[PDB]
Amino acid sequence: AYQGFTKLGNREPLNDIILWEQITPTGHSRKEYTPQASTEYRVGEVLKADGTKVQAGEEAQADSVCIVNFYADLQLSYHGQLKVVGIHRDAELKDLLTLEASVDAAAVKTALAAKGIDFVPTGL
Amino acid sequence: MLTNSEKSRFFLADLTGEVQSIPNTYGYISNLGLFRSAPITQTTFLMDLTDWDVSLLDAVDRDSRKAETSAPERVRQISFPMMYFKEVESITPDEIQGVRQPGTANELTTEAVVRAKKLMKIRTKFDITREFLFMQALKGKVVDARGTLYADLYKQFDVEKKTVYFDLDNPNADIDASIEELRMHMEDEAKTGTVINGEEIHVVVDRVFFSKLVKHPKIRDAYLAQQTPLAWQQITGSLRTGGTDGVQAHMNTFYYGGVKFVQYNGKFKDKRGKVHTLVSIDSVAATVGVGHAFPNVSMLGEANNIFEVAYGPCPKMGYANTLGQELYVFEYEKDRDEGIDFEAHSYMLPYCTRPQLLVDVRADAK
Amino acid sequence: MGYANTLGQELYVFEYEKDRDEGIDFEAHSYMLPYCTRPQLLVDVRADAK
Repeated sequence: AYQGFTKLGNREPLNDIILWEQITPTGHSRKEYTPQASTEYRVGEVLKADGTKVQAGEEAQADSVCIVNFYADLQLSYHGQLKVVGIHRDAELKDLLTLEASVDAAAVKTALAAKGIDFVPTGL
Repeated sequence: MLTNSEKSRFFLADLTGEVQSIPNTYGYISNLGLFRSAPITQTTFLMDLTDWDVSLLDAVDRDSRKAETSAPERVRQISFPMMYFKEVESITPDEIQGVRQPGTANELTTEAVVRAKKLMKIRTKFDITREFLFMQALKGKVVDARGTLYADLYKQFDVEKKTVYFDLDNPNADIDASIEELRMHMEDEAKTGTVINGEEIHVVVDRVFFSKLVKHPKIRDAYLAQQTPLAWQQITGSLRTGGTDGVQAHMNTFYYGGVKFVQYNGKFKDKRGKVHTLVSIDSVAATVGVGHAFPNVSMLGEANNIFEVAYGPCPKMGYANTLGQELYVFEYEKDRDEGIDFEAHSYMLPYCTRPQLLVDVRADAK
Repeated sequence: MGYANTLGQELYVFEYEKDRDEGIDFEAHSYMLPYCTRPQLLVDVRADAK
């Protein structure tokens, strides 16, 4: 290696944060978003109503939590689906949120809790 | 056999032969057998790393019916390059036209003798390079004698390095404390998932460190006050009871606290002219004692070998995807019977899979 | 190479190919020196006065 080491990257997070959700013939707690251009999505990310991620100063606009890893350059998810899917209604999720820079986690959690989403405190 | 006299061509004197001086070679590590041979058919290789951890559990109220959960594991991947070595040599008729053999009177040199000598020199050079590379790998960073950096294990695997200070200069300093620190580090930082005995380790040190350790008052008095063969042998016997390196028939050895200390004098010269001591530590004055510690093979068994060597294929035709060999030697004939030219090739990289188990030892204190 | 310390010869001749069968090459070698061990017996003769 030029620097003495090479790193091929870590495995993307797997969709296992869901501990409980409302089962229904059609997904009652799941919603579909049109993927925004040139945006990379990963499990545990917070999205606004329009499908864009939540940045600092707008935590009150948090709408849903992403569930599928989406590759922008392919315009296709890792499961071959055309759309992004996120949780937007009552459910229990592992406390493994991924947030942008300078985003206050507490505000996001309070905003989401109003929709019935609770976070189980994960161990180590 | 008779030759011309010193100051007259008409008188003869008797020649009694030759005496040869051969440079020293050491090759100590190469004989321990620590490094296994792992030939491969490619110019690179990969590895997978898996990690997980656990923590204590917090009490919750019975009626609330709340609970806890554990985070998932982390998987990662890495890669390695490899080092290539090559050298050339040739034989021409001018080397055998009228050139007397050193040990005789009127016998001429022949192609066979030059061939054998040059091949032996090539093999010696490659052995020296292999020993140097093994020692560099054991230090934790693989760098060519030219100074190029090829592998940095402490960065390839995200981990740091530990140094242990003995403070042998202080008359009141305790050594058992440092030995226990080393043992606990080796026992705790493995994270192999099984029971580990840290008593199984090699400790190779230099001359100054060995002398300071042996002559410390606390060790000397303690071993002097005991009536047992080990005490007698070390205090007033000969400490040279170890194995053989490439030069001397026994290596200085010392026993204390269940640890075995060995003195290694190996050193080589770069073609730039400088001297590369094998046991030294980078950027530390040679006046300070220095050593290196690493686990034994039995500390984990062959099922979990830690040291390996990889061998790649030769660039020439007919070896596109072969398994690879330690050394290749080829010969070709020059144009219109002008001479012979040789070539020797090598392609290897030694590495370690758990670099955090390599600990450096120092005689000073900080 | 094959003649480094062999006895001399009146005339050496060698043949070599030119690769890819485009022709053949020839060479001739000789390493000679004539001499006389009684030079005092060699005399010049001239048809002119002193």
